[PDB]
Amino acid sequence: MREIVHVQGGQCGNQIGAKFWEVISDEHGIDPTGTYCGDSDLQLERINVFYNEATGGRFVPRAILMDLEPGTMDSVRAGPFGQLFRPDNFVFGQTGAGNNWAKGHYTEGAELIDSVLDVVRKEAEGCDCLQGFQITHSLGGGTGSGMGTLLISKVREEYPDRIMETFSVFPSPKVSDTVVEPYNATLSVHQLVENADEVQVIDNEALYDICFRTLKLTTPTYGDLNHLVSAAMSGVTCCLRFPGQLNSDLRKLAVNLIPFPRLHFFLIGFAPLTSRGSQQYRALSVPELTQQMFDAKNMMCASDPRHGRYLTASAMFRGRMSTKEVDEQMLNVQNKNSSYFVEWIPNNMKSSVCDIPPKGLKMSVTFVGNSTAIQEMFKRVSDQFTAMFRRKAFLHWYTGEGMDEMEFTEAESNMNDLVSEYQQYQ
Amino acid sequence: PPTLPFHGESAYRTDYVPKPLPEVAKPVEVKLPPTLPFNAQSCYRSEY
Ligand SMILES: Nc1nc2c(ncn2[C@@H]2O[C@H](COP(=O)(O)OP(=O)(O)O)[C@@H](O)[C@H]2O)c(=O)[nH]1
Repeated sequence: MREIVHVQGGQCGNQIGAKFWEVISDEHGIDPTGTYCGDSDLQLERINVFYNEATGGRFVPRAILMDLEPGTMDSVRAGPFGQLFRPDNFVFGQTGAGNNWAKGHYTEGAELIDSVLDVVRKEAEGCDCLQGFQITHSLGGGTGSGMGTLLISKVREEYPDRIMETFSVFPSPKVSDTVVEPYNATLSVHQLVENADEVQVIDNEALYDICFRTLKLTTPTYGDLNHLVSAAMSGVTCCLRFPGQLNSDLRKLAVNLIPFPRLHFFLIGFAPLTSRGSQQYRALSVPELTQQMFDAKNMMCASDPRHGRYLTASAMFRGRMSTKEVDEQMLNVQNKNSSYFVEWIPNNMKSSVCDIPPKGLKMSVTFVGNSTAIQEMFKRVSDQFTAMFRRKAFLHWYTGEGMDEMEFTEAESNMNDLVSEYQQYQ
Repeated sequence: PPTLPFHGESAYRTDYVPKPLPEVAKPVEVKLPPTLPFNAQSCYRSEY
């Protein structure tokens, strides 16, 4: 059938994918052990999309966890739902790529990545077809973006028709640590535009805005942030995983969102979201779901869509629902809100219906949107980049191992013309 | 003549005395939320 190979890179990718394998396993009725614990054929029939089978059950995830520092993958192993991964599906690595794109992409990553595509290859042609690759990683970090984006080009050149669907945490400039965030992010987006199919910009800062204002979490930890993203990560791969009235794979999303060859930086929002004691007060009809997923507070990327338009949007619904209540809501947002929707494209939204809701919630929505407002941080990280790069900022730790200065100006140039390409349709 | 007694302690032996060790055996016990029952049906099975 259809198959997804999930590769997680770096501390951020390993910890955000570990929660993903916690919420998929809850959805499929799999213990931390790995046995089924229900009675539902629908919960088990489309399991090969994320789990393999080994003799006496033991449904192992198709996970290729990989890092250059042996500090965060062991934390996945010791935690609950962490023994599911194979011991040889853990590409380790000593020393470390300490916040350097080059220490993951030219040296210290090139030696390890040979073993990484081995583990990828056994979990690629171990089946019959392949829908594509889910790649969680981090642009704001060395070992996350370095061998992260390198792997994006390696598995693209090996399989240049599979869907390269990547969840990346972009460095938002306002409140975030580590100073080399402009150099890692700008260099990694250049590799990410001709080698990835669906880059989902999921910032830490806007996730905090979801936690503080929507959920009203008093102390949102990093597990809270990864719980939100793992929910959006389950909602996009739903129709490969569960039946529905109108189905939509990942290749559906790429065709019905991307008008022109690059143009592939989307914004996600997931929303049965409610305040602390507001579960007794919220409705769960489609109109309140639609009014919530279009709220700018419900963006995982702080790249406010009112400061731009919607080039093409998509909403993959879930749960039991009626088709016209989808359709009239998808049409009413176009008729009422017309300024923040582009004109040269008609009917700027697709919809899908999964008939299997998430666990406990009766209805849910994920909203992947190709918006011409992502250039706000394509300017934000570029202004941070050129403020450093003019008067020769941290570069001796980016030059002595092999990059020349021309790769930095070309990475900023590809950033700049992609800003200009989004500003073309505005 | 008398002989005065010797009162003398060097600083290393005055303030680097073998200290009592801190008392540390405190695990962080974590619960697991029970898995919810799977209330979800196919539409084909629901009307047909
Ligand atoms: N979503 C998420 N973001 C994280 C996590 N850990 C760190 N980050 C973010 O990533 C940035 C640092 O990335 P880093 O861990 O150094 O990446 P790496 O070491 O190269 O793999 C920080 O600004 C954090 O906000 C995590 O577990 N989840």
